Amino acid sequence: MENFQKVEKIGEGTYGVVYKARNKLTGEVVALKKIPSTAIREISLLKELNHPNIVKLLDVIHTENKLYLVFEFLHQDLKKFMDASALTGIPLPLIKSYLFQLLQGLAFCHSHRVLHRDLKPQNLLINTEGAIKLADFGLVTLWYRAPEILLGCKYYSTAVDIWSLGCIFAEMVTRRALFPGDSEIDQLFRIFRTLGTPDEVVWPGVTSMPDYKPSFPKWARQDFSKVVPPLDEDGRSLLSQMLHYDPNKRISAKAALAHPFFQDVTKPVPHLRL
Ligand SMILES: NC1=NC(=O)C(C2CCNC(=O)C3=NC(Br)=C[C@H]32)=N1
Repeated sequence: MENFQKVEKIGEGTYGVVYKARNKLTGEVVALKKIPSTAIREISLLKELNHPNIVKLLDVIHTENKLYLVFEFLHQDLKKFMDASALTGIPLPLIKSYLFQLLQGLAFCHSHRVLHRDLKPQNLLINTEGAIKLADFGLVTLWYRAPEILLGCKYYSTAVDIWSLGCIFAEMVTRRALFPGDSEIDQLFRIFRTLGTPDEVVWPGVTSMPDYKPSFPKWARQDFSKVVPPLDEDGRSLLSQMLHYDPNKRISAKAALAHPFFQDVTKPVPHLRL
């Protein structure tokens, strides 16, 4: 630990604060996160989870009741990049490359029985080479929370990550959060108001979910062409499948990678102001 120089606070992760540091010895620039014995094994399983689209966990330093996670340093996160392009908009070719990379990253996690659980623009990091990576794997914002989680599902699947990514995809396209809920019920009702209140017809077993209530107002599904205009039909087709109420009907990361939408995917480079 005495081997690091805090450079500046580059944010506050969900489980602790994150700083930019200079390895006092090797001089390398990294990201330090100031954070049970089960979670110590837990996060050591992460050290082996390496992929081009997953922020590298360089090291773990457990010391005097303080847990420190050393990560590879990426200057910008997606939330900050979306604000900076909020007037012009991220070019579609770039939106497509990012989604593709993230789906590749998710596909890798999910094939290893690892879920993210808390995907959001803030935990997605980008670099000048046009790459995007997943950061902050869960072990206050509900905008990207899948409906089965909101309805009390304790043993939810990897599909929750597809839901969250579908929400981020739609946000990159419209430059407005899809379902900006301010409460558990506001979030759920915002989803219901747009995709229609779920029932036994579209989601078998929903009415048996822990927090489901027959008293939920019954809204109808809205025109989907009104949800993410002016996204093309290939993209709208893919988003609709990522936003399916039924977690087992929801498109998988691997399968998503085979959708015609990525037929012309490329790897353009952003224009960051670091
Ligand atoms: N919420 C977050 N949980 C995290 O672990 C991070 C990191 C760590 C990965 N490496 C970096 O360089 C980072 N840059 C920025 Br910005 C944030 C982060 N954020």
